[PDB]
Amino acid sequence: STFSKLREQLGPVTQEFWDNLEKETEGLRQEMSKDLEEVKAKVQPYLDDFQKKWQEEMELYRQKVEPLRAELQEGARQKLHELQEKLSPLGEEMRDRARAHVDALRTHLAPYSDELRQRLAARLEALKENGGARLAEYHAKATEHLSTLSEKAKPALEDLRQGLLPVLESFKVSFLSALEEYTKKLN
Amino acid sequence: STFSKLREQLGPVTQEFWDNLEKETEGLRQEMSKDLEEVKAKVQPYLDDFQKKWQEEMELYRQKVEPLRAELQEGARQKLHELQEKLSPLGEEMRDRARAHVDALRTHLAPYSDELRQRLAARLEALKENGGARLAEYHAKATEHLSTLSEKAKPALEDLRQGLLPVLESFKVSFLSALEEYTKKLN
Ligand SMILES: CCCCCCCC/C=C\CCCCCCCC(=O)OC[C@H](COP(=O)(O)OC[C@H](N)C(=O)O)OC(=O)CCCCCCC/C=C\CCCCCCCC
Ligand SMILES: CCCCCCCC/C=C\CCCCCCCC(=O)OC[C@H](COP(=O)(O)OC[C@H](N)C(=O)O)OC(=O)CCCCCCC/C=C\CCCCCCCC
Ligand SMILES: CCCCCCCC/C=C\CCCCCCCC(=O)OC[C@H](COP(=O)(O)OCC[N+](C)(C)C)OC(=O)CC
Ligand SMILES: CCCCCCCC/C=C\CCCCCCCC(=O)OC[C@H](COP(=O)(O)OCC[N+](C)(C)C)OC(=O)CC
Ligand SMILES: CCCCCCCC/C=C\CCCCCCCC(=O)OC[C@H](COP(=O)(O)OCC[N+](C)(C)C)OC(=O)CC
Ligand SMILES: CCCCCCCC/C=C\CCCCCCCC(=O)OC[C@H](COP(=O)(O)OCC[N+](C)(C)C)OC(=O)CC
Ligand SMILES: CCCCCCCC/C=C\CCCCCCCC(=O)OC[C@H](COP(=O)(O)OCC[N+](C)(C)C)OC(=O)CC
Ligand SMILES: CCCCCCCC/C=C\CCCCCCCC(=O)OC[C@H](COP(=O)(O)OCC[N+](C)(C)C)OC(=O)CC
Ligand SMILES: CCCCCCCC/C=C\CCCCCCCC(=O)OC[C@H](COP(=O)(O)OCC[N+](C)(C)C)OC(=O)CC
Ligand SMILES: CCCCCCCC/C=C\CCCCCCCC(=O)OC[C@H](COP(=O)(O)OCC[N+](C)(C)C)OC(=O)CC
Ligand SMILES: CCCCCCCC/C=C\CCCCCCCC(=O)OC[C@H](COP(=O)(O)OCC[N+](C)(C)C)OC(=O)CC
Ligand SMILES: CCCCCCCC/C=C\CCCCCCCC(=O)OC[C@H](COP(=O)(O)OCC[N+](C)(C)C)OC(=O)CC
Ligand SMILES: CCCCCCCC/C=C\CCCCCCCC(=O)OC[C@H](COP(=O)(O)OCC[N+](C)(C)C)OC(=O)CC
Ligand SMILES: CCCCCCCC/C=C\CCCCCCCC(=O)OC[C@H](COP(=O)(O)OCC[N+](C)(C)C)OC(=O)CC
Ligand SMILES: CCCCCCCC/C=C\CCCCCCCC(=O)OC[C@H](COP(=O)(O)OCC[N+](C)(C)C)OC(=O)CC
Repeated sequence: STFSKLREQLGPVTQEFWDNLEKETEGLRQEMSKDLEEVKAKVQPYLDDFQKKWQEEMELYRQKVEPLRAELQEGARQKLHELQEKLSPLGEEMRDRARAHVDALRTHLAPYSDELRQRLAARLEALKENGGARLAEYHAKATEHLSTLSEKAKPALEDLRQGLLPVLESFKVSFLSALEEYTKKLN
Repeated sequence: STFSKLREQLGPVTQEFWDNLEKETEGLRQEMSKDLEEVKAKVQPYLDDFQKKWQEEMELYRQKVEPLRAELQEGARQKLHELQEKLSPLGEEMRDRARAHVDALRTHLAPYSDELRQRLAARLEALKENGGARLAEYHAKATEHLSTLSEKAKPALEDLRQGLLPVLESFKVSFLSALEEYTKKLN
């Protein structure tokens, strides 16, 4: 705690020194910023005037392109309205024919699909009956060759625990005194 | 280990029974699948025939409108050129005016970018001459603080280590000794 008290004492001394030193440079820097600020406002009017001139030219062009925009808009509009009228009848026709085809397709496969799913249903059911027999037998044997393990694993773990306790207990006691023996040095 | 051996002993026995049983079901499932697939091969043709019908229809329809779109596209190809010719002239008019604007814009900043460099250097030179003297004091006083920083840092650590080793070395002994005992029981 010696260094802590000394460091806090030496600091304030140079603290004021560096403060005044930085303050001096700060003051000088402000002068530089002040002159620079003035220059910024000096060229401002010149940049403003030039900008106004630019705007005038751009607005003039906006007015010139206004009528042309309307004309080109009409020319483009007149193109689609002519084409759409010649493409609609063809599309309208084929759409109905396609739609009707899908419906007929579904109706055609309906009876075929119905019989297939019906025949397969019985097939799967017959197979299930046989499988269930063998399945049941396997289930009963599965549990028989399962419970036997844990039944002898649990008691063995308890016995093991009882044999480690004595050694651990004595070790814990030494750990306590050892731990606190370190705290004294740290603190 | 005997517990797990008992599990492995009757393992393959049960597996062999179930595996052979499942193999028997395989042949049954195979026969069922073959008899099902045989019928599915009859349903397919009826779908293909229907699909192939509409396919040819669409093929002919598509061919019918083939040159029809060409007539429309041809007009679009020409109308395209028309709109371009009526818009280009105006763009060119402003294009020349744009380049003329750049000429003035460049010459308007050219001299400033030079004087800006002059003022910048003058400011830096003056600042350097001023701060150059304080930079030395900043370092001089900083080093003095550094000496009072890393002085009693190392010596204190050496003393701390000496008052720990004789206690830690003895702790490892008890730890390692107990380890061997636990291993014996666990193994
Ligand atoms: C250089 C880069 C540009 C400037 C960066 C710093 C800008 C200012 C900000 C912090 C400065 C450092 C501040 C360090 C802690 C200072 C703590 C202190 O002394 O407080 C008392 C006074 C006043 O402080 P405040 O201005 O914070 O006012 C506090 C008051 N309660 C309120 O908020 O109303 O102090 C003062 O008036 C002047 C103190 C001068 C200390 C020495 C001077 C400290 C100034 C700069 C260096 C600080 C670190 C020095 C060591 C490392 C570098 C060598
Ligand atoms: C049970 C399912 C989950 C655990 C599965 C563990 C599978 C084995 C994995 C590691 C054990 C071996 C770990 C390495 C042991 C040291 C190496 C050894 O001696 O291997 C002996 C032989 C031959 O070699 P490996 O099989 O080990 O393979 C090559 C070997 N590792 C090498 O280095 O080349 O393999 C064997 O004897 C089989 C040993 C295991 C028998 C089954 C051991 C099974 C586990 C426990 C049984 C004993 C305890 C029973 C009571 C408690 C039950 C929870
Ligand atoms: C580089 C290796 C250094 C090894 C030694 C330790 C570091 C020494 C270096 C600098 C030390 C600076 C002082 C550190 C604390 C010294 C003891 C001390 O003052 O205790 C007391 C100090 C009181 O601080 P405050 O007056 O701000 O109180 C704030 C409110 N609470 C927190 C007190 C409730 O505690 C602190 O300042 C920390 C919050
Ligand atoms: C020059 C070498 C020796 C060290 C010199 C000082 C180095 C810088 C010290 C601290 C960093 C901040 C410096 C600038 C602010 C100083 C004042 C300050 O608020 O410090 C931070 C704090 C202030 O505590 P106060 O109770 O005064 O509250 C002030 C208002 N605020 C900050 C709470 C909003 O105190 C500390 O954090 C402990 C150090
Ligand atoms: C060639 C590279 C360098 C180019 C430098 C160009 C010139 C730069 C000079 C100054 C920077 C711009 C200054 C004008 C915008 C300031 C924006 C800003 O954040 O103001 C922040 C703050 C605003 O303060 P107030 O809202 O109270 O009113 C303005 C300041 N006065 C008039 C009250 C003092 O400033 C101050 O308080 C005083 C410093
Ligand atoms: C590396 C450079 C990056 C920046 C490039 C573009 C620099 C600016 C472009 C050209 C420089 C000259 C610009 C001239 C017009 C400036 C317009 C401007 O900002 O007014 C800024 C400000 C605007 O408010 P006023 O109070 O003026 O008027 C009312 C508000 N309205 C209507 C103007 C939105 O007015 C001032 O601050 C007074 C000086
Ligand atoms: C790959 C695309 C190539 C396109 C090239 C440029 C094509 C230019 C064609 C048209 C330009 C846009 C015209 C937008 C208005 C169309 C108005 C119109 O269609 O009147 C004809 C009819 C009814 O139109 P309405 O005015 O009653 O309703 C739509 C328009 N309003 C009302 C919302 C403004 O609609 C049709 O016959 C289309 C099924
Ligand atoms: C070998 C390939 C196996 C994978 C592809 C199988 C393709 C279809 C052929 C055979 C599969 C088995 C068909 C027979 C058993 C069907 C079992 C089943 O869950 O029926 C499910 C369901 C049963 O009928 P519903 O849910 O309609 O009930 C009656 C109607 N209401 C009361 C619900 C309104 O029918 C369907 O969901 C049709 C999809
Ligand atoms: C390699 C030979 C051993 C193979 C064992 C695995 C294969 C077993 C063969 C067929 C059956 C597999 C599915 C059933 C396995 C479990 C059978 C059994 O009764 O376990 C025992 C028990 C059964 O419980 P429940 O079926 O009455 O259900 C109760 C509610 N919860 C838990 C289902 C939400 O469950 C447990 O004790 C917890 C694990
Ligand atoms: C390598 C270990 C593999 C462990 C799983 C395969 C071997 C064990 C399988 C089956 C064991 C069958 C014989 C079990 C004899 C001991 C039975 C026993 O003590 O039950 C003890 C206890 C009984 O609890 P409850 O009957 O009130 O059931 C409550 C609902 N739950 C928790 C069962 C979902 O349940 C447990 O302690 C474990 C959750
Ligand atoms: C690697 C060099 C040798 C390190 C040997 C370490 C021997 C002890 C092992 C772990 C403890 C490390 C403590 C590190 C911080 C020491 C200073 C410290 O924080 O004291 C205090 C710290 C926390 O516990 P405290 O009791 O102080 O605070 C909470 C309880 N009360 C106070 C609210 C009632 O103590 C520890 O965290 C454990 C000692
Ligand atoms: C939007 C769906 C309309 C459905 C009803 C109409 C279906 C028939 C209409 C078009 C089908 C494709 C016709 C293909 C033969 C005519 C192609 C043709 O125009 O050659 C004339 C001309 C040039 O054809 P190119 O083959 O040289 O194309 C340019 C080169 N690259 C890009 C092909 C490498 O066409 C054009 O310049 C573009 C309009
Ligand atoms: C309202 C009408 C405008 C909107 C609807 C347009 C419908 C037609 C759309 C695309 C196809 C027709 C595009 C316009 C007619 C093009 C006629 C033509 O020159 O074919 C051939 C032409 C060959 O082009 P090159 O690759 O040899 O390059 C020539 C030089 N430049 C242009 C690259 C500088 O193809 C093209 O230039 C690509 C467009
Ligand atoms: C509301 C308005 C909506 C849009 C309306 C658009 C109306 C016009 C339609 C499409 C716009 C693009 C038309 C492009 C036609 C291109 C015709 C063409 O290049 O012939 C070829 C001719 C020479 O091509 P070169 O490759 O030798 O030179 C130009 C390209 N390089 C060389 C500079 C890379 O083109 C020129 O000489 C241009 C100076
Ligand atoms: C944050 C404001 C308060 C603190 C301001 C501290 C200003 C710098 C401190 C002292 C002025 C610079 C002294 C440079 C020589 C002493 C060592 C040193 O500083 O190394 C840091 C730095 C570079 O030093 P050198 O380029 O000499 O490199 C090492 C020497 N050899 C290998 C190049 C031969 O210093 C500077 O860049 C000068 C600004």
